Amino acid sequence: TASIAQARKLVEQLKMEANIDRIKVSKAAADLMAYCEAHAKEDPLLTPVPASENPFR
Amino acid sequence: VQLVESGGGLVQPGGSRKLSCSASGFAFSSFGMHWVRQAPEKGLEWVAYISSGSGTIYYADTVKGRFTISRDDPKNTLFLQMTSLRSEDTAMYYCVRSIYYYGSSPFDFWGQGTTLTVSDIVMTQATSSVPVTPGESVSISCRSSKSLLHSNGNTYLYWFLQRPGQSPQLLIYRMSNLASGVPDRFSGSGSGTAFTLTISRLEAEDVGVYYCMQHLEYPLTFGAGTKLEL
Amino acid sequence: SELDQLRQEAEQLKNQIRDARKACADATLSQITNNIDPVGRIQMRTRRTLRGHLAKIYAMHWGTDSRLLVSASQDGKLIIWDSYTTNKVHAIPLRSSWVMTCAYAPSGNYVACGGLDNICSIYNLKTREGNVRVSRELAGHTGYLSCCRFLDDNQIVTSSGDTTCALWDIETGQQTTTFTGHTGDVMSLSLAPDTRLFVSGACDASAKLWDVREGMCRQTFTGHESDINAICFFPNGNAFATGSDDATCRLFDLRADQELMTYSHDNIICGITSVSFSKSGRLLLAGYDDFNCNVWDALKADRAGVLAGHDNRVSCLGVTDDGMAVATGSWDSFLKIWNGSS
Amino acid sequence: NRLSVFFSVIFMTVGILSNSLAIAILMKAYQRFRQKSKASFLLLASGLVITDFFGHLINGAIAVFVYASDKEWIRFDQSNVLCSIFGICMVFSGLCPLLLGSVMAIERCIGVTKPIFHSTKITSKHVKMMLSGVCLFAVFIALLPILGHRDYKIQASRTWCFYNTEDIKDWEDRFYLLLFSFLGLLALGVSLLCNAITGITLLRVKFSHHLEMVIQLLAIMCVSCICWSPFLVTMANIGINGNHSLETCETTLFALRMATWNQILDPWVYILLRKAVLKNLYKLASQ
Amino acid sequence: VSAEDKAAAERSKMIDKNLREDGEKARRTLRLLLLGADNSGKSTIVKQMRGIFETKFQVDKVNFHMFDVGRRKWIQCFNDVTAIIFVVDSSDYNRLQEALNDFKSIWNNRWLRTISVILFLNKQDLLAEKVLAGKSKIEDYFPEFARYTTPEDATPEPGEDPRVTRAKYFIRKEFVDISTASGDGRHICYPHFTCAVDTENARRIFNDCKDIILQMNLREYNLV
Ligand SMILES: O=C(O)CCC/C=C\C[C@@H]1[C@@H](/C=C/[C@@H](O)COc2cccc(Cl)c2)[C@H](O)C[C@@H]1O
Repeated sequence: TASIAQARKLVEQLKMEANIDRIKVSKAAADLMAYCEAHAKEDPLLTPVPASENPFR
Repeated sequence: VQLVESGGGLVQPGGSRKLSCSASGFAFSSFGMHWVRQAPEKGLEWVAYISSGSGTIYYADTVKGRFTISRDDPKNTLFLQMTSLRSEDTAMYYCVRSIYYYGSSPFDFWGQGTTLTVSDIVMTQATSSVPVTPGESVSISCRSSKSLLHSNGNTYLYWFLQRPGQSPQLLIYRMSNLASGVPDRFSGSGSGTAFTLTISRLEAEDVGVYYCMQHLEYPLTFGAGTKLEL
Repeated sequence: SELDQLRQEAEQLKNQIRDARKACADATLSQITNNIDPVGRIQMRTRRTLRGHLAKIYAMHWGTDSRLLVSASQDGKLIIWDSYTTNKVHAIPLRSSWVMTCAYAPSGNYVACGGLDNICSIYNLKTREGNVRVSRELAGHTGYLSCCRFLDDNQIVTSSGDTTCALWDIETGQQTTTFTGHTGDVMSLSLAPDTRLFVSGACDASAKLWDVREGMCRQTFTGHESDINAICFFPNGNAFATGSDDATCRLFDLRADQELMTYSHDNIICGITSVSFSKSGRLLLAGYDDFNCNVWDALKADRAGVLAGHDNRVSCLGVTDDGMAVATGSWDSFLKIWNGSS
Repeated sequence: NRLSVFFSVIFMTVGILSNSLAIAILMKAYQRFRQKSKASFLLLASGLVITDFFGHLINGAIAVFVYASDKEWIRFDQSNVLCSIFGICMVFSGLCPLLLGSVMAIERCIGVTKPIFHSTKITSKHVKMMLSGVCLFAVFIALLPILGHRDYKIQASRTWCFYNTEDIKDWEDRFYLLLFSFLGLLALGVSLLCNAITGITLLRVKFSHHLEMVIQLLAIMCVSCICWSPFLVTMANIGINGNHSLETCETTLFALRMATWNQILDPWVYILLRKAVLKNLYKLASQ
Repeated sequence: VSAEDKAAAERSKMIDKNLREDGEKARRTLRLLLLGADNSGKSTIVKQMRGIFETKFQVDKVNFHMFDVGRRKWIQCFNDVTAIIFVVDSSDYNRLQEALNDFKSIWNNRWLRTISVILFLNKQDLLAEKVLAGKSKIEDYFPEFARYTTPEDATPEPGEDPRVTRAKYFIRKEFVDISTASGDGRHICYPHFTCAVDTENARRIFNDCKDIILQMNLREYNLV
């Protein structure tokens, strides 16, 4: 009765994942784009800093 | 962690004496070692330094050529061979461990010291004594002839407390960091050549002499010391 | 009868989830980010080369001060580096040389490692004796240790090859929570910035989102065609990127519960070993089997640049907390520190 | 007649280009093989090619300078310092490849006859110590006449500086010629002995890369002996028989130019004339 | 560079000295990976010579360190071992195809392209008895065995039945056929016929490792 016990657990797990609230991909895409825009200036790899401010000269 | 000194005692002028420092409870070979002496009713004076692995050795000018510092890592013993001893060498000699890596705390542990009796950046502590009362905030000032701020961002200033009858203890290392086992009421603030040690809510245990030491370059020099009395 | 009926309901539930994800797939991330300008060409130079490991480097992790890092190699040596000076701060000899992961505690007082010995060993860096000693050995996994990450000085999450992840109480040495549900070896995990959730990637080509406190799987992310080797949370915690053996990187969204973008090229036919984001999350850096590190535009799926400075597999990489530099570890036994110049 | 500027220019150009091409290939190859093993051969080969690169550059530049100055040693070398420098460079640039080629023969003889002992007992530090010890020993022999109060004398062609060979009287003057010839012949003897053992061992073991290596060893033995034997025997003949021997200037000059090609062909025989190397150069040439 | 930075840099060099000293000590032993099925008997091979099980044995003052892990993911760890000791049970005809597929995965693994395999066809005494009895036929499991003949250039052991010799060469050929199908000389398989009482396995590994290291050196001397 190992398989039947595992089947109940897998079905029960799929119920929890199917009952979550999902936002639109356009809404989710905008949030990722917004975060990148807001923090773009404080990204040294994206915008390299002057050599005076670079610890790895 | 223990540091026990031995070999001190009354010697004739021009004689020779061998001081030993036995280390227990820590990895002796990993720590650099210093000898620091204190003349009676005087401040601390750095004598010599031997690095971990015995590769680097430094001496004070007043003892260079007469003192030899050595260590025996398998025996966990630190040695100081002294020759041509003068009346100026009468002092209590302290054994101090110091390890050096990023974020380490040099001069963190001092030995109990051994007494010997014989028959340059300037660190200034103008205020010799400060009358204090428990529960009141106290500030101690230190000055240096040269800027202790290095180009790497570190400010190599140290604060020590020597309670009456006890060996010095590290309070602040590199001018701002608080040493392990030290209450948070102590705070170190400084800039360039001017430094302040603030002691909020002073207690009975805090009574003692406070020394500021520079570690920017050798020879390491101590301030005169500021005494706190009730 | 009962078993056959139950497995039919699972298929119906999978279609329900697939339809639900398709319902909210109104647009594509590519369409949304078409208007924004590209990041251009990202040029990074090797500022530092960390030498001293004498075998394949398998893992590295930056400390939170963006200056100290810990690397693990299969010469049985854990090394802590001062990246500014290339000085070696510590060298920790490992009891088992088959190390696969290493972690630096956010406080900086502890490091962790473990491999084929099925043990996560905790090392105390701040001792009165002046040496690094083992403080804890976390036993309980029945497979190799693939990844570990500290939550604090007392909690750590480990992923193992026994298909399970565990949350450990370091002081008591016991695993308080076990995270089960992967059908293959879990190869990596990434912690959310608030340390309330973490994602894990396994060899079943799936990524699961776990609740640390509750201890159950919230969401399952599929779409890869081969084993997932790397995973990294987006800096805001609302997305994560994975790297698999199918030469692709995928960006999954937690709230949209689906993949948003794929980062692959026709020339790239090798597996991916490590993934990381820049501080703003605009750049996705991935290490590859072809000895190179490709910098991707996370929003536009464009290859922004290439880090070519290793003569063997890029096994690991990591970006500092301040975003100033990125370190790459490799099977050629060297670590390199990269950043750009104006 | 037999001497001209273009002889030094062409030999220097080919020697520099051959060595420079081998340096680029050795650097890339070492990084790949340093992961599998210590790559002791690639370290020693790099030292040989670098030494030959400076041998053709330093000696070639001075030789062209002497030719351009109309061989006016009296006017432009009154202090007699350039000849001493020229003599030291010439001895070092010729004796070091002979000793380095002898160490490589010993190193690869151990790596074939005793692969486990070579892999486990011998370390990377030992190879670097042996590589540095050979170069220092070659410098010591080069500086030996200077420390022995002697000075390198201008040769009959008046274009290169070496030991005194015309009208040798003192026993110390003939000792340097014998010492240089003995070391050169001893290096050739050890190189022949070790390469022959390595080649014989591979044939017995073979009966994939065995035949490729055997052809390589044959090229090393032939090129090293053919190029350097005429010069080394000539120096021994001058050292023993003195001026009474029929060691004419033309014979001595011709033997020197044969020994020069040993350094020119060293990158080819050791590195460039390899099937793996040729295929890589074929792709690079096409692109 | 400050006074503490010099002391820190001197500490780093003392670390580098001990890193090189330990690396040289690690190179004085040869590392082997032991692989096989449950019925292979690889444990008995190790015991006679003597999460991770390790055994150290010495042959002619040469130290061998063999690791028995007790797999596409953790096999990458043993990317730089000297050799892989793959053990099979040749007596069990039913599971021979499992061993051939198991050997094929190891041989064709992307991270083991330069690792030579020292094959140990274990339990030859059981194989000899199985052929002599005749109850079970290799032809049932392998149809091509019925049309296989012992090569004329083969060198059977003295006092060996031709039926056993024909079976042993067929089983060995199946593994060798996989080995010669790919690799192009990067790695070489070294098959051997061992039993539960054979005491020469350690020397066979030692002799094969000499050829493995020699082949490694020849690539260094030639592939420049
Ligand atoms: O004017 C003439 O025709 C003859 C005089 C030329 C003077 C130097 C020749 C140099 C060459 C140097 C090669 C080195 O490897 C040294 O080679 C030897 C050879 C014999 C004995 C010794 Cl001790 C070392 C270089 O290729 C270009 C240039 O020609």
